[PDB]
Amino acid sequence: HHMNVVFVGAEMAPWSKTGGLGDVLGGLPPAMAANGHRVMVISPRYDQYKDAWDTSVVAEIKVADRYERVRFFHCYKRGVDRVFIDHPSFLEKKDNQMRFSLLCQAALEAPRILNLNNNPYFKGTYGEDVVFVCNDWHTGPLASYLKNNYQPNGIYRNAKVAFCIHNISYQGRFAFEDYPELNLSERFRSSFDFIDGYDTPVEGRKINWMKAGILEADRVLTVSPYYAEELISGIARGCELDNIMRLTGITGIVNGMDVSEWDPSKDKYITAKYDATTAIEAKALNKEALQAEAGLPVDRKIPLIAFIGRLEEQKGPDVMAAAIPELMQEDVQIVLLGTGKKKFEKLLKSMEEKYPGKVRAVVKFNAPLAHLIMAGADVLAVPSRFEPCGLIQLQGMRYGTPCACASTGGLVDTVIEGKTGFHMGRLSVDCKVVEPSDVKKVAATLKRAIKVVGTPAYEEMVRNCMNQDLSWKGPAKNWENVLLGLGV
Repeated sequence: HHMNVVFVGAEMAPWSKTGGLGDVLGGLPPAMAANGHRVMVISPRYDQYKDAWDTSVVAEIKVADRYERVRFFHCYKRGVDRVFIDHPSFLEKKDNQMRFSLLCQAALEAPRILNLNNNPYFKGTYGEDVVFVCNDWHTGPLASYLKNNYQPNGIYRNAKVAFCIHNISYQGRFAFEDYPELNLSERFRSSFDFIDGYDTPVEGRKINWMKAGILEADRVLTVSPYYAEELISGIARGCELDNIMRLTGITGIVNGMDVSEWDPSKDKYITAKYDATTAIEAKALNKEALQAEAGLPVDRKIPLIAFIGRLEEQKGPDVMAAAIPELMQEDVQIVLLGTGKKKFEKLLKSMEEKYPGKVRAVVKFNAPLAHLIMAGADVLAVPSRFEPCGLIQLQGMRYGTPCACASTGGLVDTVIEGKTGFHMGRLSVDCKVVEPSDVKKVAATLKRAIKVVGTPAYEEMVRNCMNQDLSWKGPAKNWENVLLGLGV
């Protein structure tokens, strides 16, 4: 009931973040520290972090053949031992495999070779009764290293690794010849061993870090229970793949969210701040600011739909694009915000040119415009092909923006029909195609949604979205339970 938890990952908010990996390692650890657990978080050191200080400790790392010197940097924040791994590989201005062999390996050193006394309830070295939590493919090998170098020599013999899937898209697939360079024994190859692109003209044998992580761990997790059930069922498409393997007993837990970065009553990028009681009036003001900034007609009576996402197949921008003409029979505005694959940037931009004064694609990275979007939109459209958990819909609800979303993964868990958003049904997993029947669903659900905007019932929805606890308090008790089931 009083465990040492060590999280490892390639990202760590606020220091580093791109997807929901950063977010999770930002907020979940402290929430577990608040519950009376000693909690560390190791991730690389990509820049010279102001708040992070040199601890003078060093291990030397066996990667390929090059012996490598890493420095440990520290930072005790929100009841959390936050540890960064220093090396010129990370400090940048195939090589990716060396970088993260570094991370995995170092992470195995920090629980033993560091004196951390900052905590009023725990002292000195973390020890060897550790629960490791590995996040994404970048830390897949950790369990293997631990079995390779520590458990035969009688170290960490009680320990347990849990492995968490944040997104099945990126698996760490490497040429199989490169295996030796992990300096892991032969008994662990078969865990990495992978047939990529089966029965397609680019079928090739590969080393797969995510697969290693999953097979070698004592407990496998992902970021949503429905998605767990999607994976256990073999709906498991990473888009540019099928199934991976026969997954089993995977446990899903819905992510919380950084409720301080995203907080309509304190946000500083938006025109009007608010809570549930003042949301209707303030969102109207944000909506008119937003119309102004997007060069669309400024009018609060026009319902405004927003898409915000990486322009990748996963998030269905092509499906979003296809539905615009249908939606354009209605009196609505659409604002899209994302970057990625240019054939998509090209699609949305063509959509702006065809319907000016009605559609605005902002292909650009713009954190501040995203808050404004979130505060001013009436509906957020999330036509995803797959969605492990999602952050966008959580962010929406936090800002009282209900979500019209595809019925997959985390969206099924977090978005309730008629209470906090509208389900479109499940879209075709066949990423390359845009099924016309899917285009039909998306437009239909968006027509329902906007037809509700303005009615009193819509305002209840807004209130519903804003009354939810979307912090980590609730999810952290779910994690705690899973980690306690692990014996140690």
